Amino acid sequence: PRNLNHALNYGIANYAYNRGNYVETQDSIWEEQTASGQEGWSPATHADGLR
Amino acid sequence: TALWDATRKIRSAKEAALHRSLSHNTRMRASADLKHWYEEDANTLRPLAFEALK
Amino acid sequence: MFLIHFVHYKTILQKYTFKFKHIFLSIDKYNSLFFNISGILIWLNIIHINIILIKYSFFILINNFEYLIILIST
Amino acid sequence: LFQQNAYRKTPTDEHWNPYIRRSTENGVGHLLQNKFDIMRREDRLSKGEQDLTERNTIHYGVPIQQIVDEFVFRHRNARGERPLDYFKPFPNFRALRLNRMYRDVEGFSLMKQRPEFLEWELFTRYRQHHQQRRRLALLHGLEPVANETAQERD
Amino acid sequence: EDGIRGSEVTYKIVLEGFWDHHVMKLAEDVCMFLKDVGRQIVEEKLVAVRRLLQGGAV
Amino acid sequence: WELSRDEQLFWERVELIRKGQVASIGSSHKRGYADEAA
Amino acid sequence: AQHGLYQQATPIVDELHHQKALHAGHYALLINALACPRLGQRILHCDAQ
Amino acid sequence: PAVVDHDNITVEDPNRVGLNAATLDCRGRIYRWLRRGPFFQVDNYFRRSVKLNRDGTLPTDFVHEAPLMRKIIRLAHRGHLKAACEEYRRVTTVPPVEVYRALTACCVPGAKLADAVSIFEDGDSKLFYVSRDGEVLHNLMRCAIAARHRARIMWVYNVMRGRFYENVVVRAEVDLIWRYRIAMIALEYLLDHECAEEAAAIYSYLVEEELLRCDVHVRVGLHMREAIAAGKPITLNNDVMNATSLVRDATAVAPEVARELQRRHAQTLQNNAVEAVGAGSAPWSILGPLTAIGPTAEDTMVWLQQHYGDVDVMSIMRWARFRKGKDLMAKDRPQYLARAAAWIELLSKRNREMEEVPLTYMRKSKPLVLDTNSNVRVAWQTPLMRSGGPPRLL
Amino acid sequence: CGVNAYEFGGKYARTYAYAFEKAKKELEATAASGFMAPSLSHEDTERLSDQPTTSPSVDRFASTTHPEQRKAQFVPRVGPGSTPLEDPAADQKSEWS
Amino acid sequence: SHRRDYIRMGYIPRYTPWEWIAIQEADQPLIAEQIRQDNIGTSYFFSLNRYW
Amino acid sequence: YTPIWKSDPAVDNVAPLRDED
Amino acid sequence: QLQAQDRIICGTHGAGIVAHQTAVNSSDNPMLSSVTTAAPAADLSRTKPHEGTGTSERDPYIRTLHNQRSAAPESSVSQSHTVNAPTVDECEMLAERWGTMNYWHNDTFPRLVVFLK
Amino acid sequence: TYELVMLALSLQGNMVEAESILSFLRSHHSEHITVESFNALLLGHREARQFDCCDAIWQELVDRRWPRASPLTAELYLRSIMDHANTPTSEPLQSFANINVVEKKKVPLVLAQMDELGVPRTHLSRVLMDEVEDSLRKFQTYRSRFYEWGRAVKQFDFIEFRRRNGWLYDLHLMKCTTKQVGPLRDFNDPDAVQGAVATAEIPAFFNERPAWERPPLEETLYVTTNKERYDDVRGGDIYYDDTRGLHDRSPTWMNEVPETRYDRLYGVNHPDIAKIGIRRHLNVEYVNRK
Amino acid sequence: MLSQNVAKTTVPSYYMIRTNLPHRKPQNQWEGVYYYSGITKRQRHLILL
Amino acid sequence: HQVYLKDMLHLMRYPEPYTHIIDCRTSTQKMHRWVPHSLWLPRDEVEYALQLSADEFLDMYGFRKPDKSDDVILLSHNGIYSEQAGWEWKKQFFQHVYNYRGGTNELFGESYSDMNVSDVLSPW
Amino acid sequence: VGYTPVNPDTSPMVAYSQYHWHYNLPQGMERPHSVNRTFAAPFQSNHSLVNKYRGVWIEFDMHPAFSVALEPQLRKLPRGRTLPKTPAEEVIADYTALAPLVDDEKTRDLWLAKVFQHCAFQRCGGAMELWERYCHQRFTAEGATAKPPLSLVKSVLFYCNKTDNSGWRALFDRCLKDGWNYTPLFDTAQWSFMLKSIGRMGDEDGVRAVLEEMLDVQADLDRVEARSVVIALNAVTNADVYEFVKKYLFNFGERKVKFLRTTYSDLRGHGAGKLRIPLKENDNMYYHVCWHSSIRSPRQFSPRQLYFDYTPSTL
Amino acid sequence: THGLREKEKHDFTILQRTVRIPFQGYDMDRFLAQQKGTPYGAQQLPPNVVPS
Ligand SMILES: O=c1ccn([C@@H]2O[C@H](COP(=O)(O)OP(=O)(O)OP(=O)(O)O)[C@@H](O)[C@H]2O)c(=O)[nH]1
Repeated sequence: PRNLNHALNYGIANYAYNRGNYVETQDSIWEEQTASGQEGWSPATHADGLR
Repeated sequence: TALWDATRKIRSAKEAALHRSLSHNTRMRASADLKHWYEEDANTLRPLAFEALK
Repeated sequence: MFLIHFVHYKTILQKYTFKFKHIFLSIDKYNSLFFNISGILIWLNIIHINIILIKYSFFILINNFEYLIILIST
Repeated sequence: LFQQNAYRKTPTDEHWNPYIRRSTENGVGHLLQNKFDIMRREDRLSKGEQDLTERNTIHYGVPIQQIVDEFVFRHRNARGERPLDYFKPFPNFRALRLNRMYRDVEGFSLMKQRPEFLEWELFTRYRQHHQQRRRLALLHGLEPVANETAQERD
Repeated sequence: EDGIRGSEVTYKIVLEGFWDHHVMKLAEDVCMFLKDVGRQIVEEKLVAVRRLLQGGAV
Repeated sequence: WELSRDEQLFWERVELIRKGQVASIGSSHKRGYADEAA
Repeated sequence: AQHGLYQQATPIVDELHHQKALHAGHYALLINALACPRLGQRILHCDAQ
Repeated sequence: PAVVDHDNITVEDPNRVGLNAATLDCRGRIYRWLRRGPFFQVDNYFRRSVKLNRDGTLPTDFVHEAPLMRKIIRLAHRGHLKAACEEYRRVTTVPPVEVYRALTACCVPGAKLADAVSIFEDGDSKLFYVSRDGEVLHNLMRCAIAARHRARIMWVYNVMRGRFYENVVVRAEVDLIWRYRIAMIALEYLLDHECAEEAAAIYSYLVEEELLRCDVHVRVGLHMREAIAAGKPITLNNDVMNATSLVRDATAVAPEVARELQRRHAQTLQNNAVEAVGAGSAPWSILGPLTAIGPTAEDTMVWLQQHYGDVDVMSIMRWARFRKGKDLMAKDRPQYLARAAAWIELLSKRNREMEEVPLTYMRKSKPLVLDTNSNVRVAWQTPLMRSGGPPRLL
Repeated sequence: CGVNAYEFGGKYARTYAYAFEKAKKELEATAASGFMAPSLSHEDTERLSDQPTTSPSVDRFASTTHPEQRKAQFVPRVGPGSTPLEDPAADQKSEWS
Repeated sequence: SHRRDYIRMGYIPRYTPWEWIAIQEADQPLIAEQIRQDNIGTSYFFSLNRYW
Repeated sequence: YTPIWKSDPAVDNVAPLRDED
Repeated sequence: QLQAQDRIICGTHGAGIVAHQTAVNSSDNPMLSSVTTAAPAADLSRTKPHEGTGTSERDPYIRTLHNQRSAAPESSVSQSHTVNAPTVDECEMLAERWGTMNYWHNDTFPRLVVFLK
Repeated sequence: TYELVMLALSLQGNMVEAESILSFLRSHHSEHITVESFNALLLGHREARQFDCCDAIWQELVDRRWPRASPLTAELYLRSIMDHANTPTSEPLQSFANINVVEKKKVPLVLAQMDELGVPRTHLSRVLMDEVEDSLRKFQTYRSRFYEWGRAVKQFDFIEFRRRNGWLYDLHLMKCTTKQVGPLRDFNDPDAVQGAVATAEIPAFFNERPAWERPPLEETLYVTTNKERYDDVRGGDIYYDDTRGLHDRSPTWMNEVPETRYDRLYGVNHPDIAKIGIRRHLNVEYVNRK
Repeated sequence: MLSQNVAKTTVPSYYMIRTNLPHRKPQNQWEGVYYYSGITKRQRHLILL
Repeated sequence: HQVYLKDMLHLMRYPEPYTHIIDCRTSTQKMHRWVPHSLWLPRDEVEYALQLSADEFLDMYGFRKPDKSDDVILLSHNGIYSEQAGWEWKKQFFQHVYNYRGGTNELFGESYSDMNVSDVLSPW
Repeated sequence: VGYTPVNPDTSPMVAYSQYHWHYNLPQGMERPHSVNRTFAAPFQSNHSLVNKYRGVWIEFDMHPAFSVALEPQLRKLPRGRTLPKTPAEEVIADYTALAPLVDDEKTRDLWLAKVFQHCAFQRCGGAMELWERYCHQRFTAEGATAKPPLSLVKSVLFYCNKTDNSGWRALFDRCLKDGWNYTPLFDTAQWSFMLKSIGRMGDEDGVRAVLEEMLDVQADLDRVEARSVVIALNAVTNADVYEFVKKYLFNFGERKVKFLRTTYSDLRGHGAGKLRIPLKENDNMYYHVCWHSSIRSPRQFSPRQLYFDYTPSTL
Repeated sequence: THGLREKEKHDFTILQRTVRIPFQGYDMDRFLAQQKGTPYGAQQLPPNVVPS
């Protein structure tokens, strides 16, 4: 069932990752946004903050 | 099951007739009524089964 | 002959609404920008100056049609 | 009533005009013509999706930029919603916008809803730690791969 | 050539006013217009290309 | 059949409306309209 | 079947299948004919505009 | 109305057609002259002369220009394309159809297509569509063939069909027989170079215009012509059409063509079944959609009919008979056979369907129950791939 | 026995019968036209003699010639985009799918 | 069109609105010869010699 | 300038119909 | 990358900044003195696609969301220069595949070692 | 098999799944893809009324020039364009004109491509070719016509045509704007005298008195004519609005009209019209409903 | 007759001579060229028939 | 909106239940025939008639007052009084109001006139 | 200020005034204008169309068998837009000789129609014999059932007009609704030629019948060629037909009617040469067509002409 | 017709001038849920009503 991890945040939405872990959450978001083409390797611009 | 299949063919034939009629009839299309499509269905159209005998 | 007396049902339902704008809703008018006039100069035969408000004028109009007129900070 | 139907013979009277004909205002009923399409509508509606017939009128809504503009105009620059950095010399383009929450606050439950004293600073430092973790990731070649299964990710 | 220095097609639109600021502000207008339309077209072409990259006959 | 009946009804009503006119007005004459001078 | 008289084609097909006069492609031939594409032509031009 | 004589121009100017600067009433005339459009002089000169006669005849035949047109034709027949084009320049009046015929015919052997096309387009819809002619279009097509240009073949075909304006209003529409001839060499080219698309298009046109039997009609036509010069009655029957050498011979070959269709199909089936596995033989080839042909003439015609019968097979077997004037049926039998086979193959949709390659079966999927990638999905496995496993639905 | 309450009784019977025949005849032409019905407006027809008195084609407007007298209501309504409603021009009427 | 202040209260768009660009551009025709398609070749002999 | 053309003759349009009936 | 982009920007009608729960009721404040208490919304009524009766957020006075198909902009991440993990399907066909030298020798997931193994 | 499944999905309007199948094909089976999958997708997107996708797929099919587009393909794409061109927008975008007509102006580009591709333009349905020919005569013109299309004779002839059809409203030469829109006062000052810096002719629907301030339906209940004073106006406006009510009548009306059988009811709030009426004599039974 | 047929000129006077008021409208830059795209009643009828 | 002689004969033979043909002829002295299925509201009374309630109207004219949806065809000698009456019926807002010009004169071949008005203007 | 007025585009003292847009304001377009989209004009040129066939198209449908078989005979008859100069005697001889050999009805009649058309262009009078010899028996005589092929009828009619022939009236009559119903399929040029012939011959009644049918069948009235309308109308001297022609004249358009007048005034005028047979004098119909034209055009104000004799009165 | 609906819309627009954008929480999921009383220990009792 989709709700297998529900206990970890009880009554709040289901998460497949440890939501109590700041790093793991931030990492999970990173991977999500990488999967969807929002993040990743792109040709650089002069405005992108090269430093 | 066989009987049910046959009967379902009959009903579909009736409804089919209705549909061809509605899609080609422009005066009835003029009044814009979704209800034309539902007001007569297999239950309603003829031949009626409970009238078979007579 | 008459066999019966009955009560006259009718379906008066308006359920559709078609309102079409009359033409004159889209006709043009003349609209204008409007600023406070700080001063005016008229000249035709003889020049005349009126000063309503003295400030540094940020905009100036000149209009030649009958009389020469100059609307200051207009 | 006269305005509505004056010499009107049928509701479809003005439908010689394509732009009037596919108006969805009165309902969708004049745009369903064959059975096939009706059934399709039934199906799609039951699944909780949009009706395809509804798309006969194109409605672009109001674009988000226009909305935000009307908001900040109605509030006369809406200073309640601006970061305090908007009020300091030469704000960069990120200080120029409204106050929406981003995704960066998502895993930190220490600060609950009102963060107590020093909590927000702590959070700020956690956030930094992650940005540096990303930097190291990019450096050494371990970053998310859009393809990756669970063992690979592990 | 790569980056800024190369292309299939170049268009130059030469705008002309009677007053300098007129032509300056026109150039901002037209410029932002072509930015949007350009992004739309080139994005379309880009999806076509990504599909052709994914596979196709000869 | 109906046309016959309805014709006669029509004249009955015309008859009465006219008699009511003559009665209430007092004479069989009427004014014209302001535009019947021309 | 191609003109949309399936009703009349049914008994014929039955009787063929009973005599084992049909082989591989023949069935595909019949089943394809059930799509009425001489009727399809007529509908396409007149009704469906 | 003003009219200029080019023979009689004098200083006096009796007709008073010149634009006099200072006379009474001049001013509005001067103003009119200064407002005139970029081609005004030229256009007026051209439209006040050079216009279609009240009979529907072309302006084309004029006594003073005739030897010039003759000279152009003559030059083009000896193959001097440039000299001819250089004389075409000096023509004041619309040139007769014969000029356009000659000029394009000259463009064919050197493959000049651009030139054939600009010639045609020059004579058409500028000059009243003198250029639209069975023969001129035919040459255009022969160039497009010679230049191996597919798109232009389709373009000439399209021009040849024409549209309402040139067919109904102008009334210049290519003759029936010519339409047939043009479409036919276009079709030869396409079927021979395996273009299924455009081939199918032209063929569908031939089906719609009832031109499938046309070549036969033409042959029958010739014999009829002789029979009328002799004084005997002519008639058009199914018997007269089946008495033709063409239909006889195609009917003769038909069983051999069928047997080639069958052999070819079998070998294709076999290959596809092998490539399936990447190479023994797969189960694919074991039973195919083609039925084996009974041993008889009528059995052959019946077989052809039921497997390949969306095309008209007989007329294709006729069309494929001649290649570059060489009769294939009576000289190279196997070349002819393979040709007729390949064409019937390309022109049927039914054949296209039964010749397809077996493809792998695509797994449906659901999204992960514990979400990680949106890109990673749980695949469905057909009972063939997982034996055992609890019983599942579809 | 209660016919005369209904629209098929009495003076209106004759109308019903009329409508009946027209329907029949009309079905015929639809079957001839490929089951795509003729125009309601009878724009489809060879002769003016053929279009019935009952058709919407028949022009009832205060004036034939004068455009300002060709409205339905008191002023001239416009369609969306300030397009003319009252008497449509040939190309404004589009019959599309 | 929803902006009631358009010229009256001093609001003048700095960028011409999308809807207007669409109308303007939809009023005039497009010239056919602007589309630039050459798949045949250049005509060396006949083109420059065409009817007067 | 009116009348442009001679008016239609006095013919009675109702009578023939009701007579047929 | 706002938090709950879909729910707020794409899902909600105001883009989150219009307050849909507000009564059009008359206020005693000086600025709001023009505001007149509104009649209740009409019961079975067919609206125009850009308006609503103004009852809830799900039914605003002004419908902000378009009724067409919505599509996130095409990612500007390079698909041709990005090398993903090798799939089963790709590794079965590895002997027919044409890669870049960077594809064969790639730092993460090199395909040459797979062609060999 | 796959193209039939795509055609099914697409008749249903299920674009995500149709496109998925094509993706899988592209990836594993690419050399086998016929045109009919592109046809399927075109038909589908047109059904779901997504015209930008209908476009994307055509442009792609022009880039890969193989498989060869068929007259059916060109037909589906063109149809999708006409469909697009005839849809309305909502009321917010409908004030000036119907925008979506611009789509028809794609057509002479598509036609040009069909010639580059070898799709004969005369396999298009009679129907579609009527719509297309129309679309053409809206936006296409040649370099020939273009040199002559601005002549004054033709401009004024177009005006004359509009005049015989009684639509002069939009034409430039032929309309005289009259009404001016006054400035908005400020409570920051009555004193400041405003003056007009600029002037523009813009449609009246931008600023018009809010519907709750003005009388109810004006077009129907009031006959309004804007006209010019004949007398010399020293100062003030030279135009005024003559507005009368639709139902207006002379205060003397009852004398201006022939006498009626109603007249002896004069100045009576609740007459018994049952008594002066004819029904009570005509009917034998006569039930009075009151 | 037609109520949009309306005086574009003032009553002739010396005010046309003694004043810099312009005698015609200035051209409107954004009004397209009028051109002919459209069909007759007759033509539409011909197509339908 | 007009209704022509054709429509009139058609409606004589094939009446519609809710189409009303209303005779506007004013003087009883001039009206000797009956337009089939017609009813009599003389022009002079109209302004009053149309402001009666359904009941009152029934009592005064002896027939049912047409609803505002129904077709109302007006009738007179020349088509003048029918026009003026039409304006009355239109001002109360009746949706379908047709005048049949040339009406009773065309039907019965009578030459009568509602008002005496002549085309000639008296010299100014 | 001056006798030469300022031109409002080039003068900055107009352009930048308070009644127009100053150069320091933001210069964007004010409002959009959709003119051509809202109400569009149909294209009618002042000049007639340059490519149009301008004749009566006889519609040659032959089976591509007899088309090849009969080629050496047909090569002498008109093909599309081509009019060979072969003498008509020869062509008729060829038909009489060879046609009984051909067995097709449809072919024999297409061929005949070509012969008729060919003889119409040379105005040879002995071609009606062909109608009485072959066609009359199965088409025009004693209520024969058979219905002639359209092209044949068009051809014969065209021949009766080109050679002015009383015969046309018998054929035309068979084409109305109760007969063959061919009349709605006629070209505009067909009507043009018919009217012109009938006019020369001078039948008011022919003219009336034809104008009635043309109107009912929805011919293109405005594009019927003006010369032929004028020659037809000119033929009308009878009181009743005259009445008809006034009432009818209201069916033409503004423009058409103006050039009816121009053409009329030319044909009895300067351009009296243009006709093969001179017009006949109708002063009445001339005056009327002029009068009609004047009625239907917009009216101009020439006050010194109208009020020339006006005197005020104190009565 | 009296245009009171249009008025109502306009007045809604006026009322917007005052309002803030609401605080949706730092963790928005958690916040929404807790508003609905779903998470653990987040249950509120309904307000006690005085019996009639
Ligand atoms: O409108 C026009 C203009 C000119 N013409 C020309 O006038 C010349 C003599 O003018 P006619 O009009 O008298 O000759 P026609 O009847 O014999 O000519 P057709 O129309 O039957 O051919 C004709 O030979 C023709 O060339 C017209 O016939 N109609």
